[PDB]
Amino acid sequence: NSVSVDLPGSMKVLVSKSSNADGKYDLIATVDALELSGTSDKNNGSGVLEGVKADASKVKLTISDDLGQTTLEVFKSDGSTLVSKKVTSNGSSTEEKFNEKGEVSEKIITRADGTRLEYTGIKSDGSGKAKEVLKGYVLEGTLTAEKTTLVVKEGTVTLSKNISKSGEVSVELNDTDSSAATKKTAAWNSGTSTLTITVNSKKTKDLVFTSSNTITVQQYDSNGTSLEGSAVEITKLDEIKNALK
Repeated sequence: NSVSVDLPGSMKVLVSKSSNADGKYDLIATVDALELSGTSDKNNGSGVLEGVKADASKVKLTISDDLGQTTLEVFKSDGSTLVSKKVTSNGSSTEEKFNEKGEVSEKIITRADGTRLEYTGIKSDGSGKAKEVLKGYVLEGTLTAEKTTLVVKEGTVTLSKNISKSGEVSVELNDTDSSAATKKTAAWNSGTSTLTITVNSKKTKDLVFTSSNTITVQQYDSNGTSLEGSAVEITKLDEIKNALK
């Protein structure tokens, strides 16, 4: 006898239609094969639900007061050793795995558009390996405490896409080419999230890193001043490499 409330993270809670003698609301949810249950001071679906798997593993679902965030935790049978945690809100999900001593070892962030950041072998200094999964291609790189750095190399050029803890993007380019005729340099404009590449004192192309997690490339005219045509949305890693030739 309930009202169903849809929740972040592809879950559903049933909140009792009315409250008990203590004024509390019963909550029921199903996750995988498990019915979780709980009680709440609120009537909207928020609160905490708990369940025990057939093997005695402990699961807890916490729904924020405004329904904007859910946290799904899987524990061992003691209910204290965390195995997995999945937090979903504002259109993204973060799924973590934890080591036997309690610390995050793996993290997957799925953005509202389905692109992902996959972090593997996270260490105590906050370092690890990083992958950005975009529409059509994947960027590989490293994680540190300060940033995620995705790297594409072509010839003597290294392009580095840096993502802050907040998710702020900046991009840099370095070329080890000693020839001034051919060495690439680049300037970053954070206003438009645009890296402008220059060769031999003329601009050659703009690489835009969109708030929509895509990359576009636009060429300059021979004059090195006017952009010509229109920006091309990259759909394969080979196109990024081409932009760095």
